[PDB]
Amino acid sequence: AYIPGEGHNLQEHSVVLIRGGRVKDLPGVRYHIVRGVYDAAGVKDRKKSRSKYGTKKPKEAA
Amino acid sequence: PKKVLTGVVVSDKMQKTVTVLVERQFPHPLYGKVIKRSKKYLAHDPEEKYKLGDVVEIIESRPISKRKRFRVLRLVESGRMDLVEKYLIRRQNYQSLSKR
Amino acid sequence: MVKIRLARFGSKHNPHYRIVVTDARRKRDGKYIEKIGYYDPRKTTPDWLKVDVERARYWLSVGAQPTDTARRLLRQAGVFRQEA
Amino acid sequence: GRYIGPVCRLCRREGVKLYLKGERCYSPKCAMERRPYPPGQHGQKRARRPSDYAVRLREKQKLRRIYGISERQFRNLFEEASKKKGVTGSVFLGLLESRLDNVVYRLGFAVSRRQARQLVRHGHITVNGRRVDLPSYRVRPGDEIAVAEKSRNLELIRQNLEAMKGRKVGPWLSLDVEGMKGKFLRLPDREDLALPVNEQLVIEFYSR
Amino acid sequence: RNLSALKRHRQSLKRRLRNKAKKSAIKTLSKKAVQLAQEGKAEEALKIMRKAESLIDKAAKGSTLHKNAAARRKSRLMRKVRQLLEAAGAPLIGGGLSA
RNA sequence: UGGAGAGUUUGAUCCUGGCUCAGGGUGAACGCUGGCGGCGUGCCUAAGACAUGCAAGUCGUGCGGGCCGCGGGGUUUUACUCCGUGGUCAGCGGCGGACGGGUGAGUAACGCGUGGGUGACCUACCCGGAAGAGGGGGACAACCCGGGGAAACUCGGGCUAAUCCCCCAUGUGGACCCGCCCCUUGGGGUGUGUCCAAAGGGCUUUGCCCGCUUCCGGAUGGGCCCGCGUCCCAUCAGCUAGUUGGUGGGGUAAUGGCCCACCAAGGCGACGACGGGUAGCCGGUCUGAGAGGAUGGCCGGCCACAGGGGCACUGAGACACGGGCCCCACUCCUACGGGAGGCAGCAGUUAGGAAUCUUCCGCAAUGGGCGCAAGCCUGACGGAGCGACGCCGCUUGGAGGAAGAAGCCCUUCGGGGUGUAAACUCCUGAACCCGGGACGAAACCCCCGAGGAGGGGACUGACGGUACCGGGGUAAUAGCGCCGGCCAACUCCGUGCCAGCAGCCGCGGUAAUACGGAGGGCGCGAGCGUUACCCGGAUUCACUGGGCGUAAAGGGCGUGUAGGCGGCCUGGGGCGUCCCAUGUGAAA
Repeated sequence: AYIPGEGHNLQEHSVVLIRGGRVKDLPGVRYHIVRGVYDAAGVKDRKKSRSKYGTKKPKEAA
Repeated sequence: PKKVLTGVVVSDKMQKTVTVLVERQFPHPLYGKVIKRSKKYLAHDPEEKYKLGDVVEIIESRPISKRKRFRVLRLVESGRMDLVEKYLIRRQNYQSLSKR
Repeated sequence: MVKIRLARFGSKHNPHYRIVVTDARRKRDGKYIEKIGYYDPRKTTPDWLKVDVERARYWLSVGAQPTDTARRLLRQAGVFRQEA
Repeated sequence: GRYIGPVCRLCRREGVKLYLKGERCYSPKCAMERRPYPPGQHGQKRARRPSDYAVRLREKQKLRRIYGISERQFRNLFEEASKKKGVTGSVFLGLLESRLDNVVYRLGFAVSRRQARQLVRHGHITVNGRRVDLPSYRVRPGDEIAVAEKSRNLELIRQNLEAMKGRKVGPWLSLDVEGMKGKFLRLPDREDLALPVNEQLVIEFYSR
Repeated sequence: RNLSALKRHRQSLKRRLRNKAKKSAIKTLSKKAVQLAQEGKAEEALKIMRKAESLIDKAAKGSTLHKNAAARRKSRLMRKVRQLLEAAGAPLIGGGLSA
């Protein structure tokens, strides 16, 4: 199980709710990760990948 | 309704009952071509009147015994040696095969 | 035994009681031995009423007991008639 | 989400003026004539060859721009049109144009789209005794488009009714501004609504 | 917890009693019958036919035995008895049997 | 009335051909955003386990008391009892529990869908016809005396009533025996011999209301059986001894090895047996132009089960979820002697999982049951709630308004672009304030016509002051992916094969339109993205619709079984073809 990408945490539990998809490496890659599941709420700051990369809909002060 | 069908007499052997090889036929539900289908049924006879071959017209009846469904009615023909010979060849070829 | 009963249909708040002949077993929506009419208790459209006295008389004569709103149905649609 | 806001921004999107935004978007520019280039940043930066499928879908877009509707209900409308036996294309066009609010628009009570809806979906309109809102109510060959009774002695009411006295609206619409009525007469057509629309390409995007 | 479904099975126990009693009574009645007929008797055997047949009416009457089954047992009974009387004899007084 | 392909093998071509997505879809799920309403849908896994409240009763027009009632008779009066007699627990009794509820566990199966035989059946509360309602004697509750036990409730005992129960009957008649006539699977009559019937209750009582008796046809569902269809493996080939048959019994509502007795050797098979794996079936449901392929939840019929079983009992019917008996398994009450239990019913609890709700309300509609009804229950149903979980309708404004403001991105400093977008004026008035306001409801019931036709009285609304009407009335939520080619939409720093994106070629190694950030723009919008699972594309298991000389592929080549399809002419038969009439195929 891979990850959704940037922002590395997840000490040992996090619950990589498997999602599913291979890439041209790590023989299989199948069954990805979500973030925000029971841990790992995306990567700090985001704009579009906020459909899996946590960081809700971050609004400023203006 | 009380359907009826044909059949070539197979085997007296049993007491007071004979087996009969019936005929049926039908097309294919996607492939066309009509195909043949034989069928053995319980042809009933209180007085052994139908011998080796005797084609008859057979009948639905009250369950008189064990798988002994059906009966008969009237006779059709005799001298049915060759057809039922190829049947005996069906059993023959049945013993022409084994997986040991 | 066989009876002569009503059966609600439609959707939410738009019922309409279908006149079917059914033995006391077959539950409401369940099934019908035969439908022979319709009574709409709320009134909406000139569809809100119809009975067939022919089959009604059939079931009645050979043995079938109607209900009470059905007693209304006979009270009005005069299926309880006999003329003379 | 039915879009809204800067509308005749999409007038110059296709560069083909789409009245839609009332008197300003009618007389000296449909936010168009002034700068009639497809907006953004590029615009005046040379385009491409729009792949035939794409611009077929673009006359489809164009179609729904000419209504001011969401693509969902509009989609379902297309299904309903293409299905029931008829000349699917013309059927589709005139059908979409049979939508209540637009009736009340081309009729004259409205100047365009958003206003049409606003005051139609307002309940400020009455058909055959009953006052109704829903714009997406596609009327039938034989109805009466009247307008409410406290919607007689009112303002912009008198505006749209002012500018209309002495104009000609579609044949299948009967205009009686002596008694605030509008007969939804015959079925219109492709030649009743002759306008920047090619129903063909539209249909075949839809008819994938 | 509590419900008059105990009512149901109380009465049901009673019905069990009914059944078994009348039933076995009928069984042994029929049996003294087949004995007497087997040896070859007549008079009192066909008297057993009498009382037993009446009994099988009370059977085709209440919810112990019943119609088709009652006439099944009765038929088998009175038929059976005819077979063994004639087997080395001839009955003189009928009853459940004609002539 | 119905059909689109795209990238992908090379230095370039064209085929062979798997991959991939563009697409439709769900009982869903997750991430981001979250306004209204109608209508839906809501443990797909543990057929693990369950706290507490409710799930099926009614009947005093079936019959005798306790005890709450009243006139109060008896008692000179008392004690009080008892004559009359509402209420309430029970009893005996009558009827329902076998309808309503549910899940896939079982089930390769006349179980299911389907087309029928029944001369192999059955059927009560219901309709029609018939002959009838004499008489006897008993029994145990309730009650009263006493033992056991914490509780369970068990135990000896003496009484009372009945529509409880049996006994001789009476015979429109049915049953059997054989006799005889029609039939031709146990279908129909007759004769001789025996068989049995009954319940009374209510009152306005001399009539009616609710009901007993024995039989014949029907109205209703079920039984058994039959024809046909109902998956994956051949690395499951032989199988089987109640097994194929018969005579005589038992069995049952009915034939039947279902069983027993006894005897004869058959029955299934390469047309797929036997064996094992998976799944309850369908009307229909999604999808493709169709062919089909897959699918079976709410709904409609059919099945199976009541934590597993085995089993009778009872009844018209069951092997009976809220009936019972024994092993099992697990939980709990206990004074450790004894004993109790079944949410796959309605709510929820815990486990499990990626995820599957409220222990709300009315019998007012309608339906079951019991009662003559009035009526009593009904977690059926009829209604509220929560979740964009599916569908459909929907507001967040209109209109005016700069050669074009601040702010912000590029820039060749010319300008550009954002955006008529807002600001700036007018109008229209979501929700919010008031007052009003239902449909769902007229039969049952009371009354004259006779109780028939009908005619008048009148009751009854949970939802809910909700639906909505009329008045007052504020400019009033907007997010989601993408922006290389598929596939429509690009400039600018970032970073330097590092972080990263990825369905397919893959993209970044100082100058990336693919990653992050931004200006803008594409699609959608109360939704959008993301994975899960089903058909098409896939003419890429092809019947329409291919193949096979080098691409995957002729058995090495002969042989015959069975099998598949068979020259020319004439006539006889009508299974396939065919056509008409027709029956069914319900509804949804």
